[PDB]
Amino acid sequence: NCWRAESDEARRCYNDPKCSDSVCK
Repeated sequence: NCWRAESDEARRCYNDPKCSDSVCK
């Protein structure tokens, strides 16, 4: 469900519709 809290892409993708997921903080 939640992505990894160690991916720099999780921050960049956070501002994209193709990545509206929720990375586990």
